[PDB]
This record gives sequence, C-alpha cells and structure tokens, in this order.
Amino acid sequence: NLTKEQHEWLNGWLELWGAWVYSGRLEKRMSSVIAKFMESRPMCNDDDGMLISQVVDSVMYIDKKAFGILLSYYAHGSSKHAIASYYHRVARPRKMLCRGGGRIQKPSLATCRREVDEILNASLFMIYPVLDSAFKNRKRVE
Repeated sequence: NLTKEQHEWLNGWLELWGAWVYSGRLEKRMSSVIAKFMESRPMCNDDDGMLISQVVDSVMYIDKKAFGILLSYYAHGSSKHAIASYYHRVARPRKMLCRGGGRIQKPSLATCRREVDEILNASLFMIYPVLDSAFKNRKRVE
C-alpha cells in the first residue's frame, strides 16, 4: 500500500491523465490497450499526458484485466461499484475453498467489490515509483 500522501499525489495525476486519455489525445501507437479501450474534467498537458501514458503502459501491460479496470476508473470515470457490478455480472465459476470442502461457484458481489478495490490499489502501488522516477528523470535531463 502507498502512504496516504503518495496516494493523493498519484490519484491526482491519474485523474488528470484519465481525462486527457478520454479526450482522445493519446496516439494509438503509444498503447494498443488504451487505443482498444478508447475504441469502445480538467486534464494535464500533452507532455505530461504522454509521459504518464508511457509509464502506465510500461507497468500495466502485464495484467490486461487490471489495465482495463484502471482505464474504466480513471479514463471513463466509472465508480468502483459500477466496475464491480460488471465484473460480477461476467464472472466465471471459481473453485472456492469453503468450510467442509471445495465447491464451484461464481463469486459474490461483495467479493467482486473487494477484488476491484484490491486491483486498483495494487495497480497504483506498481505505478507510483515509476511515475515518481519518470518526473524526476525528466527534471534531471531537461
């Protein structure tokens, strides 16, 4: 988990970046995931939008599911509850280790809400050091 101040800082940047992405300003070549997402609010400037997009793509490409959830929340502006409702609606049957033995069952809505929150938190944790270093790298060289 990030500290409260680190979260406020990164969440702020991701809100600005998300609005910039949603306005269509990211070139398709810079991220196929973002481009595919966009085929289906104050904003940062273009230099910052590109820098953040390169950071996010370079971190989140490993987990397309989490990447999509990040884009739903920050770019489209969907609430965590709205993302979890759809996540729950399309969820696959899972092997659940219950008391007395395992069973096959689709996850509850409460479980899907917790998982969406955890996925967003884990994504911000991964993004934070890379974005912090990206801004510091730009400052150093320029």
